[PDB]
Amino acid sequence: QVQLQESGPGLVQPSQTLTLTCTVSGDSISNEDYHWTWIRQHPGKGLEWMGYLQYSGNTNYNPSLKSRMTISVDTSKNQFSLRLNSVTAADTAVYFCATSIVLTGMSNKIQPFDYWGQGTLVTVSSASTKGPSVFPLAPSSKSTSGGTAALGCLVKDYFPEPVTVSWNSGALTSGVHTFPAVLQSSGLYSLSSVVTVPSSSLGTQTYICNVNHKPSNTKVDKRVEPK
Amino acid sequence: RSFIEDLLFNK
Amino acid sequence: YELTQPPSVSVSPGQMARITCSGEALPKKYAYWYQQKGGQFPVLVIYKDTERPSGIPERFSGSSSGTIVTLTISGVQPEDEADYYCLSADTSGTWVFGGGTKLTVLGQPKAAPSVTLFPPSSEELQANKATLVCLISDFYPGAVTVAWKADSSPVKAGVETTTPSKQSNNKYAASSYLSLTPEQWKSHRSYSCQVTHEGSTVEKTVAP
Repeated sequence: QVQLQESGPGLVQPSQTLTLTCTVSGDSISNEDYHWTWIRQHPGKGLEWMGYLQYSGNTNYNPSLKSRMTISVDTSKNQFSLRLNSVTAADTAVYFCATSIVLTGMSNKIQPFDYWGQGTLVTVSSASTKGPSVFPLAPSSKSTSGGTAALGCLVKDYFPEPVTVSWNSGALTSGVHTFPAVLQSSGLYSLSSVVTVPSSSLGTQTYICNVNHKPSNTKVDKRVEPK
Repeated sequence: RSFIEDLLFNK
Repeated sequence: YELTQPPSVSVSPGQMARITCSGEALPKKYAYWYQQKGGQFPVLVIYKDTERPSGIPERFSGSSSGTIVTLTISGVQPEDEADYYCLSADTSGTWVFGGGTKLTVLGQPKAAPSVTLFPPSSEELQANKATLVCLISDFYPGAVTVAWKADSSPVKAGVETTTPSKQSNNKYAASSYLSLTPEQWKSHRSYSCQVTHEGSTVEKTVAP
């Protein structure tokens, strides 16, 4: 059992080289049992296997990508990496790192992918990054319904996707309402995040939305205080 | 000897 | 080498779902069936044409008829609503995903939208901007109509509305934003967002 984490999401310009890493925890990247794998999925489309690499140098690449891609290993950091040349809008996708394990002497293998990351969104665009403006959606008597009140954060005018929002550094999970982002006519995204909390907690409990926009290397912790 | 494609796919 | 699946299978709860996958090398290459929900990494539900992994519900089964393999879900549940992908390989050793099949479980229990309308924040007005945020959650099915009014008059200028999408609770959510100048916000008596879902309308109103 290994844990795999892709590098952060963000922008790459058309005709440039996409580069991603996957950091492996729990075992050594140099072990030959592991077939270090990359998989991608363009938003709204299907899954595409890109290939795998073993530390010996053995490779198996998707034939349509084999002259554009390289998988490599960095032993010092216990990482493997993806390099994709001359990218276009066709290469916009969520990229997942994964691995497949063959043990010496096994005769029955069930899982094509034994362990996997949860993917990272690479946007191929010539547009420029923009960090979000974050505004509080304050709880009032107009956002309170009976025992429970709604409050939130407005994450305004950012590019590209994705943005993640937590509340009180992840400690508050109950009542967190997730919403898709809107794509505005200007090319920028906005999203909202709302948590419903007990109305009686508003005077004493501090509420903070933790906004992460990794493509711009921006994080915002916004205090949301009652009106 | 079986490689990963033998183990997974070859019938 | 291409593994061909039907683009969509629309089925009401309780009916039997069958998803095929055809490829000329399947008589010699095992197939694997994957379930994907919410753009996450897919989960194996059937391996080697017919076998069921541990922890997978017994209602999932798989069969093989040479060039065509079939994933079958008896007693289809709302949770089984997902995208399904077959995985196999060509004779050269390239691993190949099928095109994917969207399993839609139509006819789930209806749910009325919860609507909350937020006015522009003081921080945003002090920054010389104004956005009204109409949030819509926990509704089913996913078709919804959103309209805005300034006082009692309809307004469409400055309105952006998301396409609704299912959230973690298997219910749909949506947002509509109305951008104004601070003086346009302060000059009107009120603004409203009207949310129509399955013929009935919910309207929330705010005032400066």
